[PDB]
Amino acid sequence: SNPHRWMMTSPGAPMVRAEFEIGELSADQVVVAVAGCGVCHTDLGYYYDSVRTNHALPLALGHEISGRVVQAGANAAQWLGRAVIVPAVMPCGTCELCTSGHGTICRDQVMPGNDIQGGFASHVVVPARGLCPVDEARLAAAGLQLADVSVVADAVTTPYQAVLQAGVEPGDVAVVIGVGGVGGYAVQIANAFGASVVAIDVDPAKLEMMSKHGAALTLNAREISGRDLKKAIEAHAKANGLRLTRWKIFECSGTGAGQTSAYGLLTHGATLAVVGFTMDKVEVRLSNLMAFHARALGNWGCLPEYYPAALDLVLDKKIDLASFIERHPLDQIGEVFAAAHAHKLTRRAILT
Amino acid sequence: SNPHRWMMTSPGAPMVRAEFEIGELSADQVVVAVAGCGVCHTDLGYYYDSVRTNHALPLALGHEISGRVVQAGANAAQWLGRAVIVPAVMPCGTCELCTSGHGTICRDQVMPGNDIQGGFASHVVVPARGLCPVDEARLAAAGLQLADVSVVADAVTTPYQAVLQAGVEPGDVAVVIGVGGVGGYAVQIANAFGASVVAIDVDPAKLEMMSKHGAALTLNAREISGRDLKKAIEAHAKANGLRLTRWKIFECSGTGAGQTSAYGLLTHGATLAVVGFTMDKVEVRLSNLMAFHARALGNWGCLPEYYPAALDLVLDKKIDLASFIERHPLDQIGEVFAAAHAHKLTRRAILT
Ligand SMILES: NC(=O)c1ccc[n+]([C@@H]2O[C@H](COP(=O)([O-])OP(=O)(O)OC[C@H]3O[C@@H](n4cnc5c(N)ncnc54)[C@H](O)[C@@H]3O)[C@@H](O)[C@H]2O)c1
Ligand SMILES: NC(=O)c1ccc[n+]([C@@H]2O[C@H](COP(=O)([O-])OP(=O)(O)OC[C@H]3O[C@@H](n4cnc5c(N)ncnc54)[C@H](O)[C@@H]3O)[C@@H](O)[C@H]2O)c1
Ligand SMILES: [Zn+2]
Ligand SMILES: [Zn+2]
Ligand SMILES: [Zn+2]
Ligand SMILES: [Zn+2]
Repeated sequence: SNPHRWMMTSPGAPMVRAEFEIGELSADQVVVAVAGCGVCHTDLGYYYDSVRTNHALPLALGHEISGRVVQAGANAAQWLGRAVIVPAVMPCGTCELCTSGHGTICRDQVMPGNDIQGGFASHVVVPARGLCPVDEARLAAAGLQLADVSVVADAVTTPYQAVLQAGVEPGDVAVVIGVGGVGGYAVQIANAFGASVVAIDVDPAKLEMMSKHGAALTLNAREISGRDLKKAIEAHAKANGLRLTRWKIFECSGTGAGQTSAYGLLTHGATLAVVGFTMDKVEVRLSNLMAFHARALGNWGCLPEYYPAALDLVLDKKIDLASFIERHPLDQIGEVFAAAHAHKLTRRAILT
Repeated sequence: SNPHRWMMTSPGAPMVRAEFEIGELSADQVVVAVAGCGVCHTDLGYYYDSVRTNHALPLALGHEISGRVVQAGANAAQWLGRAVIVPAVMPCGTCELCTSGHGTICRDQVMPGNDIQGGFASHVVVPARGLCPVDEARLAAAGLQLADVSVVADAVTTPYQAVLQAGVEPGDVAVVIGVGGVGGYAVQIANAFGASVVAIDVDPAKLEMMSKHGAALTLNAREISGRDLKKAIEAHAKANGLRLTRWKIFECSGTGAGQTSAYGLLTHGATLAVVGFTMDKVEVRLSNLMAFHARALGNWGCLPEYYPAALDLVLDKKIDLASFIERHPLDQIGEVFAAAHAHKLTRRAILT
């Protein structure tokens, strides 16, 4: 009957169950009663690789949040009782960058489980700006609980922004390199947008898995090299009457190998969507961009305003969550983090 | 009294004066009586560096053509007597690529002085599709001869496409790296679009020159290093109340050094316009594109449909040709090529 969180006090140290009181809410704030919260490589980063959080410790992690607004500041009453997905990163909505369509670079953006207390908790206080309403009627009809669509935040929306930006359209070849986590939904969403998707990875189990979920062709990056990789996608395109131009290539590995591979796949009018982050440098013919009249598009998370469309893909069964999602009790946060670090998990963990 | 061309028979061999007959014209064809034709590094490439032309030798080079329609096929009568700029490269206008706004990668694009006989000639036969009409009243009022606007093709239009694509708008910092040829017009057009333009080069004469023609700041890349170069543009932006985000960086050097420098200048929301071509590979943190939500845009020449706007910049004196342009008699084609190879020219050569 008291709200509680599971907080990181220190990298590698045990998570601490800490009860708390919700205070006065500012005018634009709401309390969401967490249904579920996803476990991300970003979260494992903070905890196992000592990546600095913006908020000082102790801090409840978790940015992949669904739940219900149970409490609201003065200008947020309209949200009470509505089931929501919380945006993983929330722009101001009011500054010249936000208002000119550059929300992804708001100097005042807030990420639960980094900037503020996160969603590994019964309850989490968040701004009401960009909350994504969930139709529970449609949720039920898709055979899903509110906790399941928690991972729509970041895991679905991030690749959704990448694909929208890239302008995937029917007849396209799409290539996604690294087809775990973000990448897997990159394949599913590219496919929903009309592309014939080539999936590339080092793990033949994720390749096998994506065969059933929108990957019309799969290639192991350990087996097939650069020169052959181009020929094999050219082959796929020719054999299926698909575009030899305007390839939509999503780099979702976050490794220099992946980036080098993806850049090598550029052709006339191609879009390379850079989604994965590495500090590794890469050797590339930058001028190929001019030679092919191609573009490389970075993507920093996703504007909230696209969350409802990403959700509609799930609700209208145009993609699958359920096969990539496993609910766990929040009190297992310790065992789950350990399991996910040791790559012993195949589905994305949701804590309840 | 016979039409003639100056043809490349063989790389490095003398140019040959060859007279010719214009036959019956197909329905969409016109003869333009050349007023002037620009001499480009592309032309020096074909002649001095043995770059393959698509049309077999012997071939009249020259793709930077202005002149007058003196003769027209049956469906092109309306063009007779009209002063024109010939597009350096003419897409089909009928293919899925041309019809979906990807004309720059049409596979059936025709370039005078490469695919067909060029403009180092009294006369050149070209399609009527994409011809840019020249207002002679406005031409006169800008203090220009028809021969002067020959270099609007490629030299102006190429950077014009790069700037339009990059979405330069008032409040922007623009950086152009390599401020000769294409680069110089990149500075002039960025500036006309409302940016405060930083010019970067290794030649202090072109820097001095661009100070007078839209470069609000100049930096010698031999004197100022990478780290300091960023600080100095940050300084320019802070001191002038300019955007510290969404920088429009145009790489116009066609050298790995320039590319490495330009990529290093990326910031939140930045556009890197890749205009220069080198075969050199470069080492870059590709993920900076995701971290800054930035984009790299290649540019292969320019859609004809934008030639009128490029010309309007010249006619309305919003940019300067005259200070960068020198007419020569076509019969000097030999002496001029030699002079331009030996870097002995400061203005762009037009042959008459
Ligand atoms: N752009 C954003 O806003 C954003 C948000 C979340 C994730 N990311 C980044 O995306 C990257 C991956 O995200 P994730 O959580 O899905 O990771 P993940 O570990 O779940 O998936 C990465 C996949 O890449 C595969 N892989 C590794 N090396 C490869 C190679 N050379 N070729 C092909 N596949 C290869 C792995 O086997 C794995 O399936 C990270 O760098 C992460 O930080 C960025
Ligand atoms: N994208 C297209 O469609 C298109 C069309 C025309 C030209 N180009 C390319 O544009 C490039 C330049 O053509 P141009 O006629 O303008 O060449 P240019 O020789 O007239 O100009 C190049 C400029 O780069 C400067 N420079 C050289 N090294 C530099 C460095 N490290 N840092 C900064 N500046 C440096 C030079 O001093 C010079 O001013 C070439 O690579 C050419 O092939 C492409
Ligand atoms: Zn996440
Ligand atoms: Zn904002
Ligand atoms: Zn040219
Ligand atoms: Zn065409």
